[PDB]
Amino acid sequence: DAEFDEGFKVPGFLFKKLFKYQQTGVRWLWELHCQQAGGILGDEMGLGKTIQIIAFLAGLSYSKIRRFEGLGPTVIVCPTTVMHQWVKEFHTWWPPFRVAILHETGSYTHKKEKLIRDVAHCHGILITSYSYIRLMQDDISRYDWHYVILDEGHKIRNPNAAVTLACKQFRTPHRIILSGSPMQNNLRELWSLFDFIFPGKLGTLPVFMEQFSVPITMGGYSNASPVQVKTAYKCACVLRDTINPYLLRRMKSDVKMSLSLPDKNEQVLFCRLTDEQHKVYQNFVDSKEVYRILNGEMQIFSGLIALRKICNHPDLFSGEEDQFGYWKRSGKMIVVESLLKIWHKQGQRVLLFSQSRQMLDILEVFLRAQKYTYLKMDGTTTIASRQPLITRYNEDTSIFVFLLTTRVGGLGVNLTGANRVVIYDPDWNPSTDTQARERAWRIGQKKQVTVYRLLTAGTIEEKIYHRQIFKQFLTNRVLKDPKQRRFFKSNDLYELFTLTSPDPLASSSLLAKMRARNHL
Amino acid sequence: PVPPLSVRPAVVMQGSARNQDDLTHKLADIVKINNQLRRNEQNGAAAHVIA
DNA sequence: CGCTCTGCTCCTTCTCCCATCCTCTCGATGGCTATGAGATCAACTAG
DNA sequence: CTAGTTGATCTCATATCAGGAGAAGGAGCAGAGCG
Ligand SMILES: Nc1ncnc2c1ncn2[C@@H]1O[C@H](COP(=O)(O)OP(=O)(O)O)[C@@H](O)[C@H]1O
Ligand code: BEF
Ligand SMILES: [Mg+2]
Repeated sequence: DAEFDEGFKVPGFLFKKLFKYQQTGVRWLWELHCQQAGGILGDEMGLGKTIQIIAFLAGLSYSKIRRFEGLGPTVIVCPTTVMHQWVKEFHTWWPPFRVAILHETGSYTHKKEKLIRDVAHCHGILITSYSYIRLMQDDISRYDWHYVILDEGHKIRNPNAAVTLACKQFRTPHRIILSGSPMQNNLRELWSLFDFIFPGKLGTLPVFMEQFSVPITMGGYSNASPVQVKTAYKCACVLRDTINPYLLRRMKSDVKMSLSLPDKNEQVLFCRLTDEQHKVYQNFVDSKEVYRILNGEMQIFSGLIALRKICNHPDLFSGEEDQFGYWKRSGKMIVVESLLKIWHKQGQRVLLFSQSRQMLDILEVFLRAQKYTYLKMDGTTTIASRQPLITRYNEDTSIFVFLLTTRVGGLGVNLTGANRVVIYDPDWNPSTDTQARERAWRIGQKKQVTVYRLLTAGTIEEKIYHRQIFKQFLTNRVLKDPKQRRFFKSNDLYELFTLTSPDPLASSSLLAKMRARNHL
Repeated sequence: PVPPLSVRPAVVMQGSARNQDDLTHKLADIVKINNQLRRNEQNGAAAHVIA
């Protein structure tokens, strides 16, 4: 057995299975337990956070540490697609646990409140969804749970969503968040996460915003003066120091050499609008509705959505071989058709992502127009069939492409049977696409992976790409280093309706640190 | 106190355009600025902005 | 002997009000405030 | 009983001159006691 500082042992076989960084993570979780703090397992997608959590919980039950003797009744809140993934991982890794699911699919077949009661009174692991946490907080919080692991806990990133207020009703100190992307659009999301794991560290959202968000952000705009850049660097250093004890975030570059992962490519293709797609886009930017948007008369969202549809495919105006969603009318589908042709002859399996359900239907009709065998999983596919679908795709290689929405098909699912992944359409949120692309290059991928991001050149999509590069830079300023290069590629303004087709410290280290911080 | 609909009836014009009362427009302004003030006190805002 | 406490006057706001009932025409009024993905669920529509 | 499809419902997330008349407050101030 492996033994840690006070009384915490993890079984020798369970421990031997882990990697060096995973056992570092099990350690870190248990210092969090000792200090009665929460934290964010921020190791990026695919590194294995389910295994660190399960190993730590198993060593918590196995060590019989002292209210609760060992492990108490814990709740794991996760996206609906991975509840059964969690159950599978628990049953293979630590079978002695009783792992219930709190869902319609579930396995119970009696009153759900009864399930919650029983798990509270027999110290099981209740795996529920964020929707259920919102809906049943009346029952989920009357039982003094021992851990409140939130998987993909960045669903707590809005401090005002009902799910957020619900998840912040657990009285327990041992709050954990699993999210390889615990910052997606801005620092308010980081505050919300840290307000769940440790309410006070970052202050009230007033203080956090004024002290960190306005400074750290205002030093990333292209036009930022040097003084304000230096203020942003200082504030980023302070924020990283403050959140260092409670974030554990390992990347696939400090581990990759120790993990035997295959190579990775991240190409970004700049597709070209077709003449008819260009004509629709030109007539929409020239339309009066856009003019009303630019004057503040009408909401920007309508025009943004229209432009995104146009770059996805002209399904606005549905133009035989002229049925709805014909691939040749969109440049990105021309690129996708060529890529699928080459990859099919290369005997390879592809992972085709899309933000939109309608576009996913168009791509399904397109794939069936080809002879390609496919598999589809969007938010409409019943949850009870999602993990079988994933298992099917991973097991038998006759299935070529896997059609996924980034919201259900991203986010914690293991699809290493896939080898190629193309993100058909960008998202405003960078992390949606980060997780979608990380669905393939995970522990278990035995083949070289390349990710293709399709953007229509000179369209709204390039602007969304610029927005999410800016957001990613703001995120990297406070996750990997505070010395980030200012985003200079654009000013990120409301002229994204234009079509531009191309062609003891001894008081001296302490004082020295103070003079440093203040001189900045 | 926001009055009921009888005190501020939404009269339908010749077509389908429902015209709202002056009280309803004013209550719309009041609710707009009230929500705006609620978020500005809850999230980042300067003291002079709240004022 | 210097402070207080009147209380008188002049000005200044400030606010309220301005007959009853009746007929007709004429012009303006627009107000518009999205979208979609996911989850939940309950009812059929089959098995 | 068992899935599966289909609406409805709800959560969440994406972005930059020809008034008048009276009533109340305030201010300047003259003056009387009086400490
Ligand atoms: N130490 C390990 N030994 C064997 N398999 C592992 C190990 N760590 C992770 N895995 C596998 O890697 C896969 C991806 O890990 P997962 O926990 O889904 O990633 P994430 O950290 O994004 O949740 C899982 O299916 C898991 O079985
Ligand atoms: F964050 Be996921 F589980 F890869
Ligand atoms: Mg996971």
